Amino acid sequence: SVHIGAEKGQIADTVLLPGDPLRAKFIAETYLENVECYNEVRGMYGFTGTYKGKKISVQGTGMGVPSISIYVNELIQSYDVQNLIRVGSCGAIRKDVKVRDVILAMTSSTDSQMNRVAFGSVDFAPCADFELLKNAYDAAKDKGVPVTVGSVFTADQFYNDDSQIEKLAKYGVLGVEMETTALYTLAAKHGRKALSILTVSDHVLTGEETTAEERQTTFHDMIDVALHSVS
Amino acid sequence: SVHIGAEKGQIADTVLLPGDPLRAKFIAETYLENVECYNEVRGMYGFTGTYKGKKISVQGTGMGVPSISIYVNELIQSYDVQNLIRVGSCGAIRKDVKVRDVILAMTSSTDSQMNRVAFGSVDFAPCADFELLKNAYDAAKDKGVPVTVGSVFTADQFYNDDSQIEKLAKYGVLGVEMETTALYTLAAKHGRKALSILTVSDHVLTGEETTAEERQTTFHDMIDVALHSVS
Amino acid sequence: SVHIGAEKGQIADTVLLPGDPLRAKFIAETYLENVECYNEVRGMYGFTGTYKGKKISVQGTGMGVPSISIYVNELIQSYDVQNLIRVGSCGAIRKDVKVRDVILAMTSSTDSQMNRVAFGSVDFAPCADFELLKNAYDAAKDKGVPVTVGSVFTADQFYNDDSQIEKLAKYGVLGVEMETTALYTLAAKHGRKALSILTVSDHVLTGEETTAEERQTTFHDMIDVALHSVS
Amino acid sequence: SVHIGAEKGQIADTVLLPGDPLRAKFIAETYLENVECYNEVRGMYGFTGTYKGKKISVQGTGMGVPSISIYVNELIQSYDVQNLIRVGSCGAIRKDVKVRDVILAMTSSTDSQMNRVAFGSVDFAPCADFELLKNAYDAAKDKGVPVTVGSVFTADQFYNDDSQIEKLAKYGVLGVEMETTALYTLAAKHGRKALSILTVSDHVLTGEETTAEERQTTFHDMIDVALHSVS
Amino acid sequence: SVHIGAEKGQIADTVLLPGDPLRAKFIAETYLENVECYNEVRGMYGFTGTYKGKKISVQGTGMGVPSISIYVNELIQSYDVQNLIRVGSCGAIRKDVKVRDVILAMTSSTDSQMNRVAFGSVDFAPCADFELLKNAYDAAKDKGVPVTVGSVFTADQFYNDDSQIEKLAKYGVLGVEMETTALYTLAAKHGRKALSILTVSDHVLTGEETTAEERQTTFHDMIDVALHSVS
Amino acid sequence: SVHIGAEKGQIADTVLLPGDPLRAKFIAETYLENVECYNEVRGMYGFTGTYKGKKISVQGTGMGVPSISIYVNELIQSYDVQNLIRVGSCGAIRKDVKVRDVILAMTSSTDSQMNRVAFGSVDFAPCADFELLKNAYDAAKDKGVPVTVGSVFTADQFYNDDSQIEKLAKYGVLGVEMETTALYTLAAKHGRKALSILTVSDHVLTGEETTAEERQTTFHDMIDVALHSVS
Ligand SMILES: Nc1ncnc2[nH]cnc12
Ligand SMILES: Nc1ncnc2[nH]cnc12
Ligand SMILES: Nc1ncnc2[nH]cnc12
Ligand SMILES: Nc1ncnc2[nH]cnc12
Ligand SMILES: Nc1ncnc2[nH]cnc12
Ligand SMILES: Nc1ncnc2[nH]cnc12
Repeated sequence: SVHIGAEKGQIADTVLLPGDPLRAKFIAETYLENVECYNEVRGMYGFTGTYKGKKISVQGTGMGVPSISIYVNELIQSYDVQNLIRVGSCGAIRKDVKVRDVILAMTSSTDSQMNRVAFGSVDFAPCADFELLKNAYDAAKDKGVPVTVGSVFTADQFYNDDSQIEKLAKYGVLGVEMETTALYTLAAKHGRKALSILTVSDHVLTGEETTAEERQTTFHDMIDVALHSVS
Repeated sequence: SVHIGAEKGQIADTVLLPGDPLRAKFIAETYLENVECYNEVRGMYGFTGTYKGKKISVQGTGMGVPSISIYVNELIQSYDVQNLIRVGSCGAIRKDVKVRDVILAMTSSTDSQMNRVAFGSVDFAPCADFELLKNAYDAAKDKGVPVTVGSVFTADQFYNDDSQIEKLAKYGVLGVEMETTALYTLAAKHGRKALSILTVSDHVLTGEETTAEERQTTFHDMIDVALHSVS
Repeated sequence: SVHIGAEKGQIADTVLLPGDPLRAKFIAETYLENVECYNEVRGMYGFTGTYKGKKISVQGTGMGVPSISIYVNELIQSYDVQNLIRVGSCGAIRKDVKVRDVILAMTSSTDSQMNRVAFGSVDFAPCADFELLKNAYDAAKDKGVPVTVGSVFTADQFYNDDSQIEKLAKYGVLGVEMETTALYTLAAKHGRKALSILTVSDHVLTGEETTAEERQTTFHDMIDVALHSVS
Repeated sequence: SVHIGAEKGQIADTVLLPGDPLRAKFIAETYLENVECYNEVRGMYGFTGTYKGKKISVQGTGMGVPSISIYVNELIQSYDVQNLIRVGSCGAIRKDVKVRDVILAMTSSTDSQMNRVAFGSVDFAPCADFELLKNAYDAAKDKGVPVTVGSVFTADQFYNDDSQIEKLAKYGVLGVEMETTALYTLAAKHGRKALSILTVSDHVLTGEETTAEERQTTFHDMIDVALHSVS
Repeated sequence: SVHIGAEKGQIADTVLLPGDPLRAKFIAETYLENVECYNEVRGMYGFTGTYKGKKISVQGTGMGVPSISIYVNELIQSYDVQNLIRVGSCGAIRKDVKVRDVILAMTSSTDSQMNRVAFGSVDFAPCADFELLKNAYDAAKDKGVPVTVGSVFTADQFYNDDSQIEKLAKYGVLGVEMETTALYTLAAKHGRKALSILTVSDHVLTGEETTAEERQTTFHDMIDVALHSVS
Repeated sequence: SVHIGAEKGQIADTVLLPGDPLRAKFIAETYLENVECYNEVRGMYGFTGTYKGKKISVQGTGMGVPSISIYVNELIQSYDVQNLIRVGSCGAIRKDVKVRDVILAMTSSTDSQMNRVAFGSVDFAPCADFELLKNAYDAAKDKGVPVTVGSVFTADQFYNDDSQIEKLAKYGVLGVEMETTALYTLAAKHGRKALSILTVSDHVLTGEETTAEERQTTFHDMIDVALHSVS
C-alpha cells in the first residue's frame, strides 16, 4: 500500500475513519487502550488499540472522495479490513436535523463522477451495510442518544458556485459532507461493511453555527455509538 | 387526478403498490374486509378495505418509472396519501439472495433519466423511510420470515442488450425491478413515507426459476410484513 | 413471454397498440369480428379478430417507455409481429395542431435514457416505417380526414417540473405522449414496421380541453386510418 | 451575413445545399438558365438561376454541422430562404441500400453535441418537412427513379475510431453523412422547410465502392428529384 | 485521401492551416516561392512552395471541428505531415487581448462532442506542441511582435443561443474560434506537432470591430511568426 | 478560512503546493531560512520562510481535486496568494517520459466532474500561467536539468478499474496525478498564476519503479526549478 506504512496484522478488522488525522489521534488516545501508531505517511495517522478487549483501528481519510478512496482501497485490498465506519461531521441542510442528532447515513447522493465513470448512464445509489446501521441505531436508542436515519450528499466542492443543496434538502437529504459515497461504494464493491456516522458542525442554509459544548457532547455520542456498531 | 377516478376520502392514508392491478385485486380480497373498488380508469384497479380497524388501500401502479410516477404523484397530490409501500417482485442478481428472502430496499440505482433531468451532474440516491423499513424488518424477525436488506436496481428496460447487471451485482445490488427509484424520489420530495418490499420471481443470471409454491409463500410473507410497516 | 399469456399463432402479424387496455377492448369489439381475448396478464388485454377478412390484433401497452417496451419486445421476439401501430392520444403543444387532426409521427424526441443507454454520446433519432406512414396518409387524404405529419415528444414524466415543451414547440414538435420513442426504436432494431397515429386529447400549453364529441370523431378517424395503414 | 457576400433579392426562396461548392457550380451551370454567382466569400460559392420560370439558388455548405449551420443560419436569417434542400452523398451502411437508391432522410441521428447543448437531457429528433419529402418521393416514383426513405446519421468525424456504424445499421439507419441534423434542426426552429436527398458514394462496411457511371446517374436522379420538391 | 487530390511528396512536412482556402492562396502567393497548387477538391485549395529554401505547404481547412478533422487526418495519415500550424483569426473575449496581439494557444476548451465521443466521462484537454509554441514565441519576442499565450475556445456554433463565453472569459480564456481542439487532438494522437496562431478579427463581448489596417498588419505578423515556428 | 489557521501577512504571495504536508515540512526546512509553521489545522502543515530576500510559503494540499480545491480557494480568497506552484509526483504513462525528466504541465485532462458541474456540455481545458511555465523551463535549461513540457491527467481515483490510461498515453498525455485540474481552474478563475511541476514516482504501465536516488535527485531539481518560476 503506497499511502499506509504498516505491516501485516497491524490494522484491525474494524476501522473508524475520521477525515482529520488529528481526530484519529484524539479518538485513539481517548477511547482505546494499548495504542500503537501504525502509519505516519503523509501525516495521515492510523492507530490501532483495544476497546473492552477488542482490536479497533482509527485511520484519518483526508477530505474528498479521491482522498478517502485511496485509504479505503488500501485498507481493504492490503489489510483485509472488514468493517469501515466513517465518524465525522456534516453541514445540516434541513431544519429538523438538530444540533444534538447523531446522523446515520443509509445512502448518499454525490456530484462526484466516480460512479458515472464506472456505470455511465446508470445512477449508482450507494448503500450502507444494514447490520452495522441497525446496531448503531439500537446502541443510540438503548442509551437514549438521539439518532436520525436518512441520506447525505457527498460533495466534491466544499466551495461550490453551482451547489444544489436547496433542491437536495427538499428531496429530504439531511446534510453535506465529502466522503460517504466513496466509502459506501468501495466497501460494497469488495464485500466489506460500511457505515457513516455524522454529527452536525453547522447549518449550511440558515447560518447558525453550533457551540463547542454541543459539538463535543455529540462527538462523544457518535464515537460511543460507533464502538457498539460492530456486534 | 387524470388517471384515478376516485373522490377524496375513498383512498386510505396507507397504500400498498403492486405493479399488477390483478395482484392489487388479490391483496384486497384476500387480506382486507369491507372491500370497495375505487378505480377502474385504464384497468389500473385500486381498492380500499380494512385490516384490523385500519383503513388500507391497494393500488396497481403498472410497470416502469413513468407509470408508477403517474399513480404515485396523483395519490400524493390528490389524495394526501402518507404511507406508500410497494409490494412486488424482482429478478435476483446475487446467489446469496435466496428464493425465500423478503427484500427490503434501502435505496435503488436506476438507468432512468428521471433524476438527472432534475439534478444534472448530481447522482441522486433515493432513500426508504427508515421508520417503515425498521418496522418491516422487526415484523419479519418476529415471525421468523427470512429477510434481506439492501439495494435494488430500477430498470427502464426489462430486455436490455446493454444491461450492467453483473457490475451491479458485484457492487452489492440485490435484484432488478422497475419502480423503486420513482417511488422513493417522489415520496421523499413531498415529505411522505415510502418503502419497497420485494419477493424473488427469478434468478436473472443463473436463469434458475422459482416454483409457484415458493412464490406464493414469499408473497404471503411480503403482504403480512407490509401490513405491519406503519407503526 | 413473461407478460403475455398467449400461444403460437394467436397474435396477428399486425397489432394496434392503444395505451389503455380498455381502449384495446373497445377497439376490438367495435371494429373487428371473430374477437378472441388472448391475454389477461396484469389486466393488459390483447385481442385478435378480423377486419374485412384480415387477422388483426389490438394490445394495450400501458404508459411510458418501459411499459410499452415490455409488450413490443414480447410481441416481436415471441409472436413474430411484423407491423406495430400505436393508436393513442397526445397533448398538442402547437397552435396549428387542430383538435380534429390525425397526427402521424415521423419521429420522436424523448427524455427517456433508453437510447443514451445504447448509444452514449449519440442522439438516436427514431424513425417511422415510411410505407406504413405513406399508406396512413393516403388513407386519410382519400377520405378527406385531416392529417398532420411531423414529430412528437416521448416523455418519461407526465408530471415534469423540468419540462422543455415550450422549447420543443418552437422547434416544430407537435405534441407530447409517452410511447413512441420506444415503439419506433424497438421495431426498427428488429426489422419490424412501426407507426404511431395520435389524436389530440388537450392543448397542453394554452389550456383548452377538447370536447367529447371532438375526441370521439377523431378517435374513429384514427382507427379507420389505422385499419388501412397495412396494404 | 458574415460569410455570404450577397445583397437581398439575389438569393431565391428555394435553395439547394450541396457540400461541395464545385458541385454547387456544376448544378447551377447544368440545370439552371441565366446563372449568376452571388457569393465567393471563402470560396464557398453560391448561384442563382431559373428552372422553368422559377428562381432557384444553389449554395455550397461545406462539411460538418458547424459549417452547414453557418450557411443555413445566414440563408434563413439574412435572405429569408423558405425551402432548403441538401443534395449530397452518404456512405451506405446497410446492404439493402443500393448504389442506385436515392435516399430521402426523414430524420437523422448524430454525435454532434449541437442539440444536447440546447436541450441537455432531451434527445432531439430532427424532422424533414413532410410536404417536401412526399413531393420528392412522388417525383421519384413518377420517373421510376429508385428511392429509399429512412434515417441517416450525421457524423462530426469522417474518421472515427469510436464509430458506432454497426449499431446504427442494426437500428435501421441507412447511411452516414455530415449535415442533415443541423439542416433539419435549424430549418424547423425558424419555421422553414428542409429536406435531405442523398446518393450513395460508397458502402462503408463492405468497403465496396461505387463507379463513376453509377454516381453520375444517381446524381442526375437526385437533382431532378430535388427540382420537383417544392409544390 | 478522399478530400485531397494530391500525389506522394507533393505536400511538405510543415503545413499552415488557414480556415479560408482563399487565404491559403494569398499566403502561398505572397510568402512562398515555386508555388504549386496540389489540391482543388471541393475548392479547398492546398499549396506547396519554399520559404528561404524550405518546403512549406498551406492548406485551407474550412470551418468547424468536422471540416478541419477531415483535412488534418488525411494530411497526417496519407501525406505523413509532421508539423501542422493553424493560422487564422478569433473573436477576442477579454479586454486585455489587444487588436495587435498575436495569440498562441496552449490549449483549447470546446463544446464539440469529439472528445467525449472518445473518452466519455473524461474531459480531454488538448495541448499544443511546446517546441513549436516556444519557437513561435521567441520569433515574436526577437522582433518585438506583441504575443499573448493562453487558451481559446473551439466552438461548434458560430451562432449559439446557448453560448458560455462570459463564463469562459472569466476563467481566462482569450478568444473563440472553430478548429483548435480538433487540430491539437488529432495531431498529438498521431505523434505529430500542432500549434494555432491567431489574430483578433473582433471583440465578441464589447462590440468593437477592428480596422482593416490592424487586421492586415497582425496577419502579416502571424505568418512571419509561423514561418519561424519550425526550427 | 475554515481549514487554514493563519492570520493575514503570515503567508507569502508565492506558495509551493506539495500534496504531502511532510514534504511541505521538508521543503521549508531544507530550502528556506527563518521558517515558521503557520498552519496545523487537520495536520495539513504550511510554512513560510525566505529564499534569497524573498518570502515564500509551502502548503500541503492533500490528495485529490476536492482537497486541493479547499486549500487553493482559501489561499486565494483569504490570503491573496498570487503565485501557486504545485510541486509533486505523477505516475508516468509514456516510455518517452524518463525517470529524470522534470515535467511542466501546460494543461491537464481529468475525470473529475468539477468542470462539467460548472460548464455542462463544454470541455473546459485548464491552462498553466505561461509566464511561470516559461521561467521554469528557462531555469531548467540554465542548469541542464532535463525537462518535459506537456499535459497530465488529473484522476479522482488512484485505483480505477475503469481507467483510460492507455488511451490518454496514446493521445500524448505524460502522466497521472491528482491535483492539477483544480489548481489551474481555480487560479485562472481568480486571475492568479498557476504552474504544476512534477517528478516521476513510477511508470504506471510498465510497472517499473524509480529508485530513491533518482527520486531525491529529481525532487531536488523540481524544487530548485520551482524557486525560479516567479520573475
Ligand atoms: N459545504 C460543505 N461541504 C462539506 N462538508 C461540509 N461541512 C460543512 N459545510 C460543508
Ligand atoms: N429480470 C428482470 N429484469 C428486469 N426487471 C425485472 N423485474 C423482474 N424481473 C426482472
Ligand atoms: N403531459 C403529458 N404527457 C404525456 N401525454 C400527455 N397527454 C396529455 N398531456 C400529456
Ligand atoms: N464513410 C463516411 N463516413 C462519414 N461521413 C461520410 N460521408 C460520406 N461517406 C462518409
Ligand atoms: N462566434 C465566433 N465563433 C468563432 N469564431 C469567431 N470569430 C469571430 N466570432 C466568432
Ligand atoms: N499511478 C498513479 N495513478 C494515479 N495517480 C497517481 N499519482 C501518482 N501515481 C499515480
